Amino acid sequence: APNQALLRILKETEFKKIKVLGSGAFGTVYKGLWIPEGEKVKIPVAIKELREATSPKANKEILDEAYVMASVDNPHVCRLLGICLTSTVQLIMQLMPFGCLLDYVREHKDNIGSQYLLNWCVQIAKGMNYLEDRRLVHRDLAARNVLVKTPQHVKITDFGRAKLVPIKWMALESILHRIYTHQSDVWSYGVTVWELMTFGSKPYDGIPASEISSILEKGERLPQPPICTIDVYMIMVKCWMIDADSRPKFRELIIEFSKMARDPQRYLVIQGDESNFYRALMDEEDMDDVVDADEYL
Ligand SMILES: O=C(Nc1cccc(Oc2ccc(Nc3ncnc4ccn(CCOCCO)c34)cc2Cl)c1)NC1CCCCC1
Repeated sequence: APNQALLRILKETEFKKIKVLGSGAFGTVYKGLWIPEGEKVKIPVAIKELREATSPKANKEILDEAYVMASVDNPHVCRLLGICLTSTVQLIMQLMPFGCLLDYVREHKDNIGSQYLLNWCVQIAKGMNYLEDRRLVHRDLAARNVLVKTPQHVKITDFGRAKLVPIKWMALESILHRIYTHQSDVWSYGVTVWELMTFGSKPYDGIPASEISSILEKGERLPQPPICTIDVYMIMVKCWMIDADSRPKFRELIIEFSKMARDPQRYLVIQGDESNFYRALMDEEDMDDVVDADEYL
């Protein structure tokens, strides 16, 4: 019953980190180029440099986690290309050339049609469903954690620890009791959808973060986006039910949004219905022999 995922273990001098992209709970993400030695190719990558393990046991478990990442294989979830076994271990993935979905929707709010919005809702759901099938809880699904490979193709990234705060994305039970499950991921998925449908509005803006639990327990939720019919909005609301087992399963969300993506005009009302990150690749870097990690592998 074998697992023949290939783990590449690479020296860091085969990479040039161009710039920092961001930081999170487990360390720092760079934009870089993989230039495998004795070749004529520069491959666009992201490199996450993990902070130092605080104990021998936790250092070991970085490798268990990398074991899990290298076996993740779905078109809508990021895929480990390799690691560098420096004292602080580096994770190498393919660069998604359009950056994160949150920035993409904000910039292009006048040029995104119902078809694209609904499709992304589908693909993200396919990615979460895959992660559920693998028993992996994401814990931080939000639009900033969805990446745009092409406008027609998005991936979930930065999923949580395999073996175990964004308050305004968290299920009620996660806020109160620190319970994270696939059904709490469904809650966050609903918020991610709301972000997309508002072209990147900040959820519960103005409401302090320390009032969120109280607001939720009292029955308040994110308001209907202007472009949403009550049909799409009801799917969101169902993800935000206090009873976790009453929420849609991701596999149901794949179906619902796929149905809607047949007649997107029925479901989203956008006028004239019928990347800053990309441009930085065009400008802020040497671009001679660049080639996708698709072509090379
Ligand atoms: O660390 C993990 N898990 C984990 C799981 C998956 C990925 C992952 O690493 C990455 C995460 C995010 C990104 N980013 C991007 N990738 C690609 N193209 C772009 C373009 C803009 N970005 C930046 C915007 O990305 C949005 C997210 O910030 C990109 C890159 C990498 Cl390599 C770490 N588990 C630890 C648990 C505790 C013990 C140690 C392991």
